[PDB]
Formats: sequence, structure tokens, C-alpha cells
Amino acid sequence: VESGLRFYQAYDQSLSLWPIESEAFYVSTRFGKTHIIASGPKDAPSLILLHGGLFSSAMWYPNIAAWSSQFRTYAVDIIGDKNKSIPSAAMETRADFAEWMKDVFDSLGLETAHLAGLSLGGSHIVNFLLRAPERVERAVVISPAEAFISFHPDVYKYAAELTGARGAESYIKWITGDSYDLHPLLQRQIVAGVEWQDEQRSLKPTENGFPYVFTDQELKSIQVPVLLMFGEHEAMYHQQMAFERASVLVPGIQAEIVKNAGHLLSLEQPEYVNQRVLSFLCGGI
Ligand code: NA
Ligand code: NA
Repeated sequence: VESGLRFYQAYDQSLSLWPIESEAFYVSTRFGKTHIIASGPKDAPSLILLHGGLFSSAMWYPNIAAWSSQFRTYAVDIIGDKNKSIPSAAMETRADFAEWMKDVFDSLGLETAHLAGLSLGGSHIVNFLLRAPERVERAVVISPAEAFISFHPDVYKYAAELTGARGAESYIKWITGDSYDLHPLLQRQIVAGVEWQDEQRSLKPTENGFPYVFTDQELKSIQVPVLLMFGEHEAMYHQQMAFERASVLVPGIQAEIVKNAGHLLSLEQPEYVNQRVLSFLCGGI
């Protein structure tokens, strides 16, 4: 609608921050046309990027130049969230999420890929590497939306109030923390995203979907290299407990808690995150 136009306009603004050339297009999936922003050398290994809830692929601007030197990066807009992907059938269960991603891989012509993701996209990645390990090279999970530990009860109050601008600002103020401000373009886009009343693109809890805490049983079964990163100031849960749990259960995991950052780790400490991910991704033998 009218709000939808304002959101699409804000998204296009945010994309002026993209530091390199890229190709935007849609791929077909059984859950709808999924928006991709692709960058980097066309013969380089594949890297799928999954944004946090409400942020869209635009949030990768301070990481994309570093990662697209050595990888063909595909920044994927999670279908059913506020972004350019266009939902058909609602994506509802954790099985659906992995099927959606298989279709994305398929439409992109990819047998395997590296994946890196924040928050919601981080939780997609854990779900994907569990259900489709054969399609995953190396996996990077940053500030995951649950997955390793339960949210603070608070999280649901903030989520429930995402019904207009006031709610979005309140969410942003809380999630960023007192030490970090979003770039004004991203601030605007996220607010306009929430203002846009579109239920098909509104994130909501579903029966056998997200949010989800993976069981000891599931986590012990992980068979791919995982890099797990939390910020010391993570507002959404006790990152120490998530760290301890992941470290104990996941075979060969590299897990860490980064100083002077909260939830939005790839945005707050891009210099560190950029290189840490490059180092991990090129760590395969
Ligand atoms: Na802030
Ligand atoms: Na915390």
C-alpha cells in the first residue's frame, strides 16, 4: 500500500550504502519470489548471507566489501519478513524454512555454499545445517535468535509492540544499546518496515517454527564447521549460558563473546567481524 511504497523507498535509500557493484534479482521458491543481492567474483566460492529480523539484506553494507573480495556473496531477503521477498504460501515450520533455502540454492544453481547470518538468519542457518548438512560448506552464526538458549521474557513484549513507529523505535533503542546508533538510513527503513501493515511479511511465532531452542540431541548431531559469535552486551538473552551450552554440545565449534558489542555485532564491530569471518571461511582443508 501507501506505507509499502514508503518502505520500498526507504530500502532503496539504505542501499546507497552498498560500497560495491551488485546485481539485484528474484529467485523462485515454493514460498514465493525471494530477493537476492549478489556481489563478488562470479567464479569464487558461494556465500549466502541471512539478515536479522526487520533489517533486510541492506544491513550487510559494512561487511559486504570484505566478504565479496574472495566470495560470490548472495544476500538473501528472508521471505515473510519486511523486505523485498514476496510471500506466496506462508513459510511456517522449521521443515519449511529448510525447504525454502533448498529452493534458493537450487534456483541459484548451487550445490553447496558457505552461510553467514545474524539473529533470525543465524537461527535459519543452524536449522539449515542440521536439516541439509550436505548443502553446507562452513557456517557462521552471529547473535542468533534463541537457538542456543531461551529469550528473556522481555523479548516478547518488544516483539508484540511492533505495530507502528513508537514500537519500532522502542525496539531499536533497546536492541542497539546505549553505545550504538544505527546509520540514519537503516533506522528509517526499519521504522518504515514496521509502519507498513502487511501480515504476510510480519514475523510471528508459529507452532513448529521460530523462535526455537535446539535440543542437546540436535546440537550434538551437528556435522559441519560452525563459527558462533555473541556480543558481550546482548540484550535478548544470557549470552554466557548460550556460549557455554554451544561450546559443550557442538563438535568442533568455534564460539566466542566479543567485547564492546551488543546484539548487532556485524554492525557494531564490522572491522573485527569482517576479518574473523574471512579467517574462519578460508579455514577449510
Ligand atoms: Na542505541
Ligand atoms: Na546478555
